[PDB]
Amino acid sequence: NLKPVDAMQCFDCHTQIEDMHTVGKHATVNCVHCHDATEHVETASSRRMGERPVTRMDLEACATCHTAQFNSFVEVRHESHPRLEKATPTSRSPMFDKLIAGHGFAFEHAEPRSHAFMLVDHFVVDRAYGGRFQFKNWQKVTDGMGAVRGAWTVLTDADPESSDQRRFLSQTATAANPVCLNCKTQDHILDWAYMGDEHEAAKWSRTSEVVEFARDLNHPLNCFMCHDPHSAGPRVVRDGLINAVVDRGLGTYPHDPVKSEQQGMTKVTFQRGREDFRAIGLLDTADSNVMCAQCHVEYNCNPGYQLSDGSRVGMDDRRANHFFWANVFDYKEAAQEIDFFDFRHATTGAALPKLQHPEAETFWGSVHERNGVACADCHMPKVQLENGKVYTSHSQRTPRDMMGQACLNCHAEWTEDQALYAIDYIKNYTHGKIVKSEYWLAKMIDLFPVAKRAGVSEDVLNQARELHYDAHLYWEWWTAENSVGFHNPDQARESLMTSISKSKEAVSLLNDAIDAQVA
Amino acid sequence: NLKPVDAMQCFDCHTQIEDMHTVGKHATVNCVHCHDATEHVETASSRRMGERPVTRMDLEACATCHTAQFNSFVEVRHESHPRLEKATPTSRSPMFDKLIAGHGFAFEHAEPRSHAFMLVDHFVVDRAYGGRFQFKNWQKVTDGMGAVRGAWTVLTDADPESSDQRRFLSQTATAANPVCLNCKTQDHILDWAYMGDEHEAAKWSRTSEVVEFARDLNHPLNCFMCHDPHSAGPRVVRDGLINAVVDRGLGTYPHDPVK
Amino acid sequence: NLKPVDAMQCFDCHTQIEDMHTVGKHATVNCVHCHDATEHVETASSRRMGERPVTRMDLEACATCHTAQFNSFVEVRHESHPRLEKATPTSRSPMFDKLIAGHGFAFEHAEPRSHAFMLVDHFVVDRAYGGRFQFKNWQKVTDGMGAVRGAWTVLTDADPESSDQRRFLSQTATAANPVCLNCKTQDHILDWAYMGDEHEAAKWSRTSEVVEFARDLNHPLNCFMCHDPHSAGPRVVRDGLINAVVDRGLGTYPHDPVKSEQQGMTKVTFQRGREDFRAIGLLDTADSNVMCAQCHVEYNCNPGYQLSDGSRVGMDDRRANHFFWANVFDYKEAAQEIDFFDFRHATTGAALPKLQHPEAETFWGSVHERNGVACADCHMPKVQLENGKVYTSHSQRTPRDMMGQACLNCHAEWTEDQALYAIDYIKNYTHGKIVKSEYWLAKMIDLFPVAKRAGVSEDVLNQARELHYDAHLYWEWWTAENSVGFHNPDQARESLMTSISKSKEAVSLLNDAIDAQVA
Ligand code: HEC
Ligand code: HEC
Ligand code: HEC
Ligand code: HEC
Ligand code: HEC
Ligand code: HEC
Ligand code: HEC
Ligand code: HEC
Ligand code: HEC
Ligand code: HEC
Ligand code: HEC
Ligand code: HEC
Ligand code: HEC
Ligand code: HEC
Ligand SMILES: O=S([O-])[O-]
Ligand SMILES: O=S([O-])[O-]
Ligand SMILES: O=S([O-])[O-]
Ligand SMILES: O=S([O-])[O-]
Ligand SMILES: O=S([O-])[O-]
Ligand SMILES: O=S([O-])[O-]
Ligand SMILES: O=S([O-])[O-]
Ligand SMILES: [Ca+2]
Ligand SMILES: [Ca+2]
Repeated sequence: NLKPVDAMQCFDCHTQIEDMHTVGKHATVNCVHCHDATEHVETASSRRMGERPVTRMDLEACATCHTAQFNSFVEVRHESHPRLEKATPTSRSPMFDKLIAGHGFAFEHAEPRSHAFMLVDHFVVDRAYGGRFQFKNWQKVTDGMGAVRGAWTVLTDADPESSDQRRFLSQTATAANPVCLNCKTQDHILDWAYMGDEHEAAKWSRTSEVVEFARDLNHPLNCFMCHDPHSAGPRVVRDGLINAVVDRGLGTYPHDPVKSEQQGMTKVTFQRGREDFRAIGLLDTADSNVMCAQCHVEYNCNPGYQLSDGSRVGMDDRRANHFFWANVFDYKEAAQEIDFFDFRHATTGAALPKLQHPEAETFWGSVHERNGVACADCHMPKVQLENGKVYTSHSQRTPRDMMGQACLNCHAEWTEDQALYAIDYIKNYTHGKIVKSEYWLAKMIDLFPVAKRAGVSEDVLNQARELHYDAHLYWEWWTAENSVGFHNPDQARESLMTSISKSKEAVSLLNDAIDAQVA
Repeated sequence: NLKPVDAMQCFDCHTQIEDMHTVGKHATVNCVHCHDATEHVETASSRRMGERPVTRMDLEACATCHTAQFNSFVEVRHESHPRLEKATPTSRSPMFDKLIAGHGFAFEHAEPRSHAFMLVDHFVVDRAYGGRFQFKNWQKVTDGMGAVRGAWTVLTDADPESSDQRRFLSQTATAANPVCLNCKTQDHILDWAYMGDEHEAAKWSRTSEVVEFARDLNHPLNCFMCHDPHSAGPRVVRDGLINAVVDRGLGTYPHDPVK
Repeated sequence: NLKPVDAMQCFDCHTQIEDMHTVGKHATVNCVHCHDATEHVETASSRRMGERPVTRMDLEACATCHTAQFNSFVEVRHESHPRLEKATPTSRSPMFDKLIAGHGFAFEHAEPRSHAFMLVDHFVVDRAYGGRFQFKNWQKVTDGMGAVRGAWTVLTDADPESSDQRRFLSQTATAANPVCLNCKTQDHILDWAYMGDEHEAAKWSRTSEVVEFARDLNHPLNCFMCHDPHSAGPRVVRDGLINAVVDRGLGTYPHDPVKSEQQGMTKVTFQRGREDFRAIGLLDTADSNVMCAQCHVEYNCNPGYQLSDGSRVGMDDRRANHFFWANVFDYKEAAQEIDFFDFRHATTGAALPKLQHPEAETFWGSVHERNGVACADCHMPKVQLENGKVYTSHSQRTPRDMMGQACLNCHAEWTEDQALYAIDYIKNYTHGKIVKSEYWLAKMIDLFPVAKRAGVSEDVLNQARELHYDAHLYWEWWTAENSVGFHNPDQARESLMTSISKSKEAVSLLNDAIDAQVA
C-alpha cells in the first residue's frame, strides 16, 4: 500500500511544481502516486539532483482514480481494420506504389487503428526497423490492454545482441529514428531535451541509436500528454508543436489572431544544472484542437535534402524535427522557408515532399472550426447517461460509433441516416477526385522514361519535375489526411483540382517534347 | 479546488483514525475530501470537540476517484417495474390483503426497484408517512440520479409547518419510525447512538419524531455502508447486525462455526 | 422396397470386400443398398465378371441412413458470392490478366462457392468446354440440391450431336480434360484405371474425349470419396494423392516422419482379369488433412511442356496427372524433377508454372498443423447441441459461420470479434503483399516489349525470363491459395517478399539494358 510523503520537503527545491500542484485540482494528490524519491531527498542539493528519483509513466498511475477515462481510452475498435495496406485498389491510394516510388512508405503504409496500438504498430510496421520487431505471435495483435501495459510485454526483438538498424527481411526499410517516438509515447519526457537537441542531461536525442531508444520505451499515448500531472490542467508536451506555436510566434490558430489570443499556449521550461532542458505548453482552455495537433499534423521526423543544392539534411539538423504548421496552400512556402524536401521520385527524379496526416492544418478555416467546434466534439464526446455522473469519452474514434453525441445533438434537423449520408457525399466526392488525381499523376510519371529514351532535353524534364512537386503535394495531402475531405470539403476539392491541372500541364509538356523528338 | 490539511495534527487526538488511515489503501487520501475541520482544529482539545467539523455523506465524495463504481450503482433498471403492488393476482401474493389484514402493509406493499430509489420510496409509500411526502410531480419517479443527489431535491412535504405523523389521505398509514431509516441511508451515522438508544450526544434516536428525522436525511445507500472511508477496508455499519453477530455472539454464519 | 441379398454368395469371389465389410461398421448394411447384382451372380465366374452389376454412386444411397450428414453437405452458403471473377480490383488478383496472359485462366477464374456446385461449375466455366454447357436457364444457379441429384438435371449441351472440344462463344477456352473430373466427382471410380493410364478394363482414361466423358458423370463430391462404403472406415480414392504418398514414398506428412507413421495410408488394389486396375488409400485415422488433400492441392491436370527442351507434354503422359506434394519453397525443385512447366507468358515469353489452390501443402508446418489441428476442426466441426446426438457438420465452409465451434472452444481467451480481428490482421497484411507483388510483376512484364523494341539482347531477356519464373511462383501460390495467408502467415510473408525481390531484380536488369541501348 502507498505511504504519503511530505510534499513541503520537495517544494523547498521545486518551486514551479509547488506553484502548479498547490493551486490545481491535484492539490490533494500526493507525490507518491507517481514518484519514488526517498533516496533523491536524502542526496539532492538545491542545484544538484543526487540520486535520480523514479517517475512512473504507466497509464495505470492515473487509472486508479480515473478508471472511466482509462477504460474508454484502452477499448479496441475491432471495426477499425488492422494492418490494412493503403496501396490497394480497395483502400485510400490505389496507385500509391507508382506515385511514392523512391520513398520508404512504399515498403508498407497501413490505415490507422485504435490508439492503444500506436507504439507497437510503430515498432512492427515493415518500413520502420527492417522487420527487427514482431508481436510474440500472430495472436497478440488483438491485445490492446497488453500493448498499453508495455510494448515489450507483447513484442520480440530478432537480435537482442545488436543495436544497429538493418533489414531482417528483404522487403523492409529502416525509416525509424528517435524523432518518430515523440508521437507514439512520452515515456522519454525526462530523458530528451527540447527538440531532441544534444544536451548533457539528455540520455536520448535526434542522433541516438533508435533500436536502443526503442528498447527503453513502453507505453502509448501517456495520459499526461494532454493533462499536466501536477496542476491537472490542459497542456501539450510535444516539442515541435511548442516550437511552432510559441517560439516561431505562429499562434495556436495561425489564421485567426483573436482565437489565438483567447485560446493560447504558455511555454513552461524546466532546467538541468540551471540550463534550459525540457518544456511544456500550458493551454488557456481545454482545447482538443491543439492537444490532438501534438501528432495529427504534417511534420518532418526524418532526414531529407535541401531544395537549394540537394545536399543531405541529417538527423543532427534541427529541421529533422519540425512542425510546418501550414495548410496545404501554404505548405510549399513553408518547405522553401526551411530549404527542405523529402525524397527524389524513383522514376521522374523530381524532388518531392512527403505528407503526414495533416488533420489539424486541414481543419483550420473549415465550417466547423469557424463555428468553434473542436476534434473532441466529434471524436471524444461527453457520455450521455440516463442516470450517471457525466465524463468525457476517451475512445478517440470515428463519430459513426456515437452519432447521437458526436453529431445529432448539434444537428437536430437530421436522423442518424441523414448525417451519415452527408458524410458519405463528401467522402465519395473527395475520393473520386483523389482517384482522378492519381490517374493523371500516373500518366505523367509513365511519360518520364518515354521522354528520357526519346532524347527529350533536361530543361524540359526539369520543367516537368517542378510541376511534379505541385501535382504531388496537392494530391498526397488528401491520401495522408484521414477524413477523406470531411474536415474541409471545399479545400480538398480546390487542392485536388489543382493537382489534376498540374499533372495535365506536365503531360502536355512531355507529350509535345516526345513528339518533337520523333519528327 | 480542495486544499489538503495537515492530517498529522488530526492524529494527535484521533488515534483510531490514525491506525486505520495510515495502514490502508486510503493512506494518501487527504481528510479534506470528506471533512471541513478548520474551526474544529482551532477550538478542540483531546477532551472537547469544540466547533463541530462538517462531514460529507454524499456519494459524490467517493465518485470523484471511483466514477465507475458510482455510475454502476446509480443506473436505473427500467425493467424492474416501479410501484407494483404485491397484493394483486399477477404479483407475489394474490391473497395478501386477506392474510395480512390488521397489519400496516395492507395499505401498500410494492415490489422492490433499483437501489437509487430506496430512501425516496421509503418516504412516499402509502404505509409510511400518511401520504405526507410525494415526488414533486409524477415525472420525477424516473430520476435515479436526482434521488441520489438528495431526496429533498425530488420530493415535497404536504405540510412543512407540522412535524406529527398523521394521515393526509384516507388509505394511508403512519408506520415509519426512526429505525426504518437505518436500512435506507447512513447520513445520520454521526448523530445516532448504537441501536438508537437515548444518548446525550445523539440528535436522533428510536423515540425521535420521524418526520423531523426524515427532513434531515438525503442520500440512499451511502458508499461507506460497506467500505470504511479511512482504511478503505470491508465493513458493516448497521447496528442491528453488529448486535446479532458480535454482542449476542451468534457469529457471521450461525450454522458454520469454522466459516 | 429393397430386398436383401445373401452376401455369402458374393464373398466366395470377393474376398477383399469380405475382409472389409464383415469387420467394419457397415457389417449389417446389405449389398442391395448400393448394388444390383442379380444377373452378375447368375453369370460371373471366379475370374470373369459376366454381366456387369449396377453400382449406385448417388449421394442419396448414403442419405437414407445418414440424413444429417447429407443435409449439412448439400446446404448452399448464399454468402459465398457466385461466379465472382478473381481478375477484378475488388477480388483476389487485380492484375491477374496481365500476369497470367498466355494461360487459359485468363478466360475466366471465379472464386470458389459451395461444394454442391463443384461438378456443374467445372462444366460451365468459360475456360473449360468452350461454352458448350450452360445451366438450363439463369434461375438454376441457385439449385444445390438439383446439382447433387445430377449435373444433367440442371445443365444443357449446345450440341448433343458432336463430341469434340470447340468454342461455342468467342471468349472461351477448352482447357477441360478427363484428369480434371477426378477432383469434381468419382462417379467414374469403376471405369478409370489408376492414374488414368490406358487399360483394357477402363472405359475412360487421360486420353478420352472429355465431352463424352462429361456426359457420363453426374454427382459432385461423392460421400465415398472419404469413407469406404464397405468398412465405413476413413480413406482417400484420388489416384494422384495415393501416388505421391505411397508410390513415391513421400508420406502423408512429408516434413514429419513420425506423424507420417502415426497417421499413414495403406494402398489397397483391385484387379480386372487378374491385372492391377484401381486403388484406394485406407487411412490409419480419420485424418481430414489427407482427405481434403484429394483436391485442395497443387497439381498437374493438363498438358504442358518440358523445361529441358520445350517439347509438348500431352495428356497421354503420366505427368498430365500429377500431385507435386511440395510446399512453395520446394515446388521449383519438384517441377524440375518431372521436367515440366505449364505455359509461356504471352508478353515476356517466360516459361511459367500454373499454381492450383495449394491449401494442404501450405498448411504443413504452420502453427495449427504442428499442434495437431486439421482442416475439419475449422471447416467441418462437430455440431454443439444443448440436447441431441452429436454428429460432424459436413458443410465445409468458412469458420466465420460457426466461430463458437471452429475457433472459440480452443481459443477461450477470445470473443468472436477478437478472433475475427486476428484473421483479418493476417488476411489484410498478406493481401497488401499480394497487391505489391502484382505491382512489381506488372512493372517487369511491361518492360519486356520496351526492351525487345530497344534491341536488348536475348541473353538479357532470358536472364529476366528466369527471374520471371520465380517472381511468378512466389506470388501466384498466394492468389491460388484460398486462405489469403491465414493457413501459414509467416510462409506467405517470406514468399511474397521473395516475389517482390525477384521482380525488382528483373526490373533493374531490364532498365539498365534498355538505357545502355539508348546511349
Ligand atoms: C533540494 C535538496 C531538492 C529536494 C528537497 C527535492 N528535490 Fe527533486 N530535484 C532536485 C534537483 C536539483 C533536480 C534536478 C533538476 C533541477 O530542478 O535542478 C531534481 C529533479 C527531480 C525530478 C526529475 C528527475 C528526472 O528524471 O529528471 C523529480 C521527478 C523530482 N526531483 C522529484 C522530487 C520529489 C517528489 C521530491 C519530494 C519527495 C523532491 N524532488 C525533493 C532537488 C530537490
Ligand atoms: C487519485 C489519488 C488521483 C490520481 C492518481 C490521479 N488523479 Fe486526476 N484527479 C483526481 C481528483 C480528486 C480530481 C478533482 C476532481 C474534481 O472534479 O474535483 C482530479 C482531476 C483531474 C482532471 C480534471 C482537472 C480539471 O481542471 O478539470 C484531470 C484532467 C486529471 N485529474 C488527470 C489525471 C492524470 C492524467 C493522472 C495520471 C498522471 C491523474 N489525474 C491521476 C484524483 C486523481
Ligand atoms: C507526429 C507528428 C508523428 C510522427 C513524428 C510520427 N508519426 Fe506515425 N503516426 C502519426 C499519426 C497521427 C498516425 C495515425 C494517422 C495515420 O495517418 O496513420 C500515425 C500512424 C503511424 C503508423 C500506423 C499506420 C501506418 O502507416 O502503417 C505507423 C506504423 C507509424 N505511424 C510509424 C511511424 C514512423 C516509422 C515514424 C518516424 C519515421 C513516425 N510514425 C512518426 C503521427 C506521427
Ligand atoms: C500522438 C501521441 C497522438 C495524439 C496526441 C493523438 N493521436 Fe490519434 N492517432 C495517433 C496514432 C499514432 C494513431 C494510429 C495508431 C495505430 O496503431 O495505428 C492514431 C489514430 C487515431 C484515430 C483512428 C482510430 C481508429 O479507430 O482507427 C483517430 C480517430 C484519432 N487518432 C483521433 C485523435 C484525436 C481526436 C486526438 C486528440 C483528442 C488524437 N487522435 C490525438 C497519434 C496520436
Ligand atoms: C489528449 C489527446 C488527451 C489524452 C492523452 C488524455 N485526455 Fe483526458 N481529456 C482530454 C480532453 C479533450 C478532455 C475534456 C476536456 C473538456 O473539458 O472538454 C479530457 C478530460 C479528462 C478528465 C476530466 C473529467 C472528464 O471530463 O472526463 C479526466 C479525469 C481525464 N481526461 C483523464 C485522462 C486519463 C486517465 C488519460 C489517460 C488514459 C487521459 N485523460 C488522456 C484529452 C486527453
Ligand atoms: C481520491 C482522492 C479518492 C477518494 C475521494 C476516494 N477514494 Fe477510495 N481509493 C482511492 C485510491 C488511490 C485507492 C487504492 C487503489 C488501488 O487499488 O491501489 C482506493 C481504494 C478504495 C477501495 C479498495 C480498497 C481495498 O481493496 O482494500 C475501496 C473499497 C474504496 N477506495 C472506497 C472508497 C469510498 C467508499 C470512498 C468515499 C467515502 C472513496 N474510496 C473515496 C482513492 C480515492
Ligand atoms: C406536449 C404536447 C406533451 C405531450 C405530447 C406529452 N407531454 Fe407529458 N407533460 C407535458 C407538460 C407541459 C407537462 C407538465 C410539465 C411540468 O413540469 O409542469 C407534462 C407532464 C407529464 C407527466 C406528469 C403528470 C403529473 O400529473 O405530475 C407525466 C407522467 C408525463 N407528462 C408523461 C408523458 C407521456 C408518457 C407522454 C406520451 C404518452 C407525454 N407525457 C406526452 C407535455 C407533453
Ligand atoms: C464369382 C462367381 C462371383 C460372384 C459370386 C460375385 N462376383 Fe462380383 N465380380 C466377380 C468378378 C470376376 C468381377 C470382375 C472383377 C474381379 O474381381 O475379378 C466382379 C466384379 C464386381 C463388381 C465391380 C463391377 C464393375 O463395374 O467394375 C461389383 C460391384 C461386384 N462384382 C459385386 C458383387 C456382388 C454384390 C455380389 C453378390 C450379390 C457378387 N459380386 C458376387 C465375381 C463374382
Ligand atoms: C443404412 C442401411 C446405412 C447405409 C445406406 C449407409 N450407412 Fe453408414 N452407417 C450405418 C450404420 C448402422 C453405422 C454404424 C453407426 C454406429 O456408430 O455404430 C454407419 C457408420 C458409418 C460411418 C462411421 C464409421 C466409423 O468407423 O466411425 C460412416 C463414415 C458411414 N457410415 C458412411 C456411409 C457412407 C459414405 C454411405 C453411403 C456410401 C453409408 N454410410 C450408407 C448405416 C448405413
Ligand atoms: C484436384 C487436384 C483438382 C483438379 C484436377 C481440378 N480442380 Fe478445379 N478445383 C479444385 C479445387 C480444390 C477448387 C476450389 C478452390 C479454388 O481455388 O477455386 C476448384 C475450383 C474449380 C472451379 C471453380 C472456381 C473457378 O476457377 O472458376 C472451376 C470452374 C474448376 N475448378 C474447373 C476445373 C478445370 C477446368 C479443371 C481441369 C483443367 C479442374 N478444375 C481440375 C480442385 C481441382
Ligand atoms: C474434390 C472432390 C474436393 C474435396 C475432397 C474437397 N474439396 Fe473443397 N472444394 C472443391 C471444389 C471443386 C470447390 C469449389 C466448388 C465450386 O463449385 O466453386 C471447393 C470449395 C471449398 C470451400 C469453399 C466453400 C464456399 O462456401 O465457398 C471450402 C471451405 C472447402 N472447399 C473446404 C474443403 C475441406 C475442409 C475439405 C476436406 C473436408 C474439402 N474442401 C474437400 C473440391 C474439393
Ligand atoms: C412476374 C411478374 C415476375 C417477376 C415480378 C419476377 N420474375 Fe423472374 N421470371 C419470371 C418468369 C415467367 C421467368 C421465366 C421462367 C421460365 O422458366 O421460363 C423469369 C425468369 C427469371 C430469371 C432467369 C432469366 C434468364 O435469363 O434465364 C431470373 C434470374 C429471375 N427471373 C429472377 C428474378 C428476380 C431477381 C426478380 C425480382 C427482381 C424477378 N425475377 C421478378 C417472372 C417474374
Ligand atoms: C471428405 C472430404 C468427406 C466427405 C466427402 C464425406 N465425409 Fe463424412 N466425414 C468426414 C470427416 C472428417 C468426418 C469426421 C471423422 C471424425 O471422426 O472426426 C466424417 C464423419 C462422418 C460420419 C460419422 C458420424 C459423424 O461424425 O457425423 C458419417 C456417418 C459421415 N461422415 C457420412 C457422410 C456422408 C453421408 C457423406 C456424403 C453426403 C460424407 N460423409 C462425405 C469427411 C467426409
Ligand atoms: C484447437 C483445435 C484450435 C483451433 C480449433 C483453433 N486454434 Fe488457433 N491456435 C491453437 C493453438 C494450440 C495455437 C498456438 C498457441 C500458442 O501460443 O502456441 C494457435 C494459434 C493461433 C494463431 C497464431 C498463429 C501464428 O502463426 O502465430 C492465430 C492467429 C489463431 N490461432 C487463430 C485461430 C482462429 C481464427 C481459429 C478459428 C478459425 C483458430 N485459431 C482455431 C489452437 C486452435
Ligand atoms: O519546480 S521545478 O522547476 O523544479
Ligand atoms: O515558421 S517558419 O518555419 O515558417
Ligand atoms: O508515419 S507516421 O507519421 O504516419
Ligand atoms: O480516532 S478516533 O477514535 O477519535
Ligand atoms: O474383393 S475384391 O478384391 O474382389
Ligand atoms: O516425387 S517426385 O516427383 O519428387
Ligand atoms: O481449376 S481448378 O484446379 O481450380
Ligand atoms: Ca512530412
Ligand atoms: Ca499446377
